[PDB]
Amino acid sequence: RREIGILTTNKNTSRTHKIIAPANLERPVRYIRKPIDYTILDDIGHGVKV
Amino acid sequence: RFVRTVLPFSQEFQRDKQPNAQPQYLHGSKALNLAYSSIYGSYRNFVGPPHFQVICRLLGYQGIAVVMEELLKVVKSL
Repeated sequence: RREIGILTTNKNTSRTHKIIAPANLERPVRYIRKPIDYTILDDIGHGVKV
Repeated sequence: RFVRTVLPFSQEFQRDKQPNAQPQYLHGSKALNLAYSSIYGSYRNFVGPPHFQVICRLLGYQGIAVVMEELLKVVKSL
């Protein structure tokens, strides 16, 4: 066993599941209407105010 | 499966064919000797899983190790 052991290395094979669902499932978000807002980019770069 | 090469590449070397002893020292009788040599006739035309299976048992871990180590030396030399 010592003599054959010289020619061996660990085989990196492991077992897992076909599908693993995430720890937290994505929460379904309700649709809420909101108007067109032209100020939402003012804090990005050199913005300009009304 | 492995099979033998073509004639011009077949590197032959003379084998010292053993003198035939009495049947009792082989399979038991002439009839049994003939029967068994026919049985094993199938295995002479290739090298495959059954041959490898036998080689494995008969050599054990130590025989395999030394053969592998020596095959490596043949390869290193070539």
